[PDB]
Amino acid sequence: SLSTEATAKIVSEFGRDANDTGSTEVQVALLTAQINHLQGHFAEHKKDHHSRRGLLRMVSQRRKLLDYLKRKDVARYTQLIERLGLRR
Amino acid sequence: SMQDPIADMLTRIRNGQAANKAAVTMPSSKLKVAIANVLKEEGFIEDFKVEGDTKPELELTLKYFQGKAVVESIQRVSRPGLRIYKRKDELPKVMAGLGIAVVSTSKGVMTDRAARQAGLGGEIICYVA
Amino acid sequence: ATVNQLVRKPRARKVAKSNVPALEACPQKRGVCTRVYTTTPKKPNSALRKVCRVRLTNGFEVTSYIGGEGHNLQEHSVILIRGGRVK
RNA sequence: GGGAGAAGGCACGCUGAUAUGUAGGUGAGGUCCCUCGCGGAUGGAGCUGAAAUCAGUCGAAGAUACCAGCUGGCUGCAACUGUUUAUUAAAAACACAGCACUGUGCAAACACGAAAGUGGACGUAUACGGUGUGACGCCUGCCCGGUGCCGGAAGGUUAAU
RNA sequence: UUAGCUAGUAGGUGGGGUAACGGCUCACCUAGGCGACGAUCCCUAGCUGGUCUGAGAGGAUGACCAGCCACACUGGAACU
RNA sequence: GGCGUAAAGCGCACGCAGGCGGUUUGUUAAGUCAGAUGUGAAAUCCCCGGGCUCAACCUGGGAACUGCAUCUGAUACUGGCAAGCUUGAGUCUCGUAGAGGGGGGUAGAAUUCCAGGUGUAGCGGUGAAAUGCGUAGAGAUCUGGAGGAAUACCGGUGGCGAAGGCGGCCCCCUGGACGAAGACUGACGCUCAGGUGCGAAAGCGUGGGGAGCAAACAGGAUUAGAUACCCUGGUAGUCCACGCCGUAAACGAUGUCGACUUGGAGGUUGUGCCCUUGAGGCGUGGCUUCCGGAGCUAACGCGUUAAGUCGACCGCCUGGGGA
RNA sequence: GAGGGCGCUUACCACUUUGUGAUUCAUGACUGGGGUGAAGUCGUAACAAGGUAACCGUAGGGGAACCUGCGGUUGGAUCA
RNA sequence: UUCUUCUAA
Repeated sequence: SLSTEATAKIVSEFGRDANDTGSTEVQVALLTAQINHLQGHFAEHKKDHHSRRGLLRMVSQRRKLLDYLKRKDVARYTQLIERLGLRR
Repeated sequence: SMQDPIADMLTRIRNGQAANKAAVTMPSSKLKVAIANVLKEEGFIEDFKVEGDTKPELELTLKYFQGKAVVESIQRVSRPGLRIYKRKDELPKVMAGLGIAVVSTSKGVMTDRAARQAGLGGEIICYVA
Repeated sequence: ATVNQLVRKPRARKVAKSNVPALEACPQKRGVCTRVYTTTPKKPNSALRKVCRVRLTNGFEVTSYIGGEGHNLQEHSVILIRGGRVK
């Protein structure tokens, strides 16, 4: 899983305050790095019974945590998905 | 989850009568006070006590008569899934006018018999009997 | 019964049919006798019910009960039916 | 994937215009760079040249000759490309990918060889030999009495000795 | 148990046409147009005031009276 | 109008369109309301009249024609527009419990099989038997070995997962929940047709593996018959790898997310305080079991985890057979 | 001189024809179940522990109800 | 252990 220091850097990456942690920009980037850490676990492990309980729960759980940052702020949404490399 | 504070309010009034409570409290709204300042005036509650700074909380006093309750019925007409807008002629008569119907028109919140004398219709909130 | 479902789909009032379709919404229809015979009824009653197989105006081939007691009916005869089931 | 060129139908010459050569192709002399070359850009003369439209116009007919598929419907059998009775029989026969059984531990099984030896195979059981069946789809029931095969070693039988 | 529909189609420009505007028509561009708020296709049908029932809500219904529409052996076409 | 059992809540989860929306301030005036113009033909109907001797009928006036258009307002609500707030919602921080998940090992009993020692006449099975297995030495007994499958006790009206479900131990990867103090975010929410995924067992496809068990099947009984129940066998199958199927009384026969409403006895899991004065008391959370008040229910029952009181949205029902 | 007439041809198009589909009705040897019987034949599965608890799935078998295997449900009885 | 069936008022 995503370690404490790695989360702390991503907070310090997009820190409006260096203490803010209500920045969805951070939070999008957290599950981004979290499941990119897990893409080596799920390209490895395919249909593992509860793959959606601990595999897709983060399919949708990353997905809808994007979905307000989807409809969040056009001046910043344009900037963020540029930096995060998001396809859409 | 929270689809209405008004239907929350009337049911908290409704369940408090049968529970024989003397004080029903809830977080307050601007529209909540505008209704609660009618039923004291119309004589269906005894006291409301709006308090709270970070978040206003309306605390009511239930009116009981001869041991039993006063609010014999409390309903909801314009629900959030289906709104009700009736003119001044289609204002109802709750329990043949013995009960009251809370209507909000452009002139604030009043009862229907006042709104007939105001001569202007609007949005019927609830039935109180 | 939610009104959104009522918006997306109206209340389908059930459509009823006639039990006497061969008249095709007429009071009486002309017919031609095809076979005149008797028929035993179902269990609670025991009789020989006089009855005739009828070719109609519209080509329908139906059976129709002979009321009363005794008749002068032949095959190839012109009759007239009013309706009503026999139980 | 196909069936399917299914079937079926329409156009077709010539002349002119478009455009006295068009689309295009090729490409000089020029011009500049140039490490200057069996150069690079630019540059377009020249030649070459489809296809289409429009309008005429000739015949009985314009893919005019030569050239160059008869199509459709049902069903048998074999899935198919294949192979064969040289010289009366080309298929339903054979072969076939596929399936199943069986054998075989390598100095393999097996075959040719009096033998030596060789093939197997410079392969090693996802290998090889044999038999049967013959794609694919759905499948594949019962009987070991008989005949074979395999396993058993108690007893009966019994060779040379 | 009707889901895709459309090539004058959809738009433009230009010309033509009609009492009139407009693919009305034509030429040339553009690839649009439409549809799950039911296009498309099939079945049935003249429409409304009204009529009948129902406490109402509604439901059914369109003879007679009206208002409109369509048709005139059938299929066609113009003429005046 | 209804969906616990009388027909009826998808097997669950996800999620778009969709519908729905906390709080507060302005703005807007869209919706909404009010007023006014236009029109809503006549007839008809209604009301008040009149006329035919009345009545039917005719007819005068009125109302009505529930609308639509326009104009003038109105500003409470619902929208539209902006700004806020933090309770909803979501992060950060430390921990907590767990058959939560995959992956790879590893144990120990058992059973089977193989081989051997000992030993002898039965064994096995049933209600009785018999088929069967036995002198070719079984059974039994000990010793050795092999293989597959499941993981005693713990263990629990326990635990976890949305369910389907998950049970030796260890390792690797991985999920979810809860609590605690906080910090932050600013409504970021709910439900969701169509869609997407998961989804018991049996079954299907290739491969593998195959101890036990076991459809079919075979024998033996059994009976009037016995294609059964019982016995002795025994194959697919059960196991694994990867795919298909997508159904189960997939049941709590109760769809999901809110809010309110008497209790008691527990279980499990946190977390404060009080001296823990021992396994104590006072708290405060999460989850779950039984009982049960009001209430509801056709009754049965449910009963703060509602089948009570209300909210939002979806699915479904409409006599039985046919089906 | 223009124009008109007539004919000429062109454009459009009715009648009509060809093929191929689609849809719907009627009919059809034969065949599939369904429902129904005031008396038949065969068995007796379910209702009680219905005399092998019942039923869902799914698979196999079988004149017939059914039987059996796997999994689930209780909408099943029993208890020094 | 075994053990089935009772037409039509």
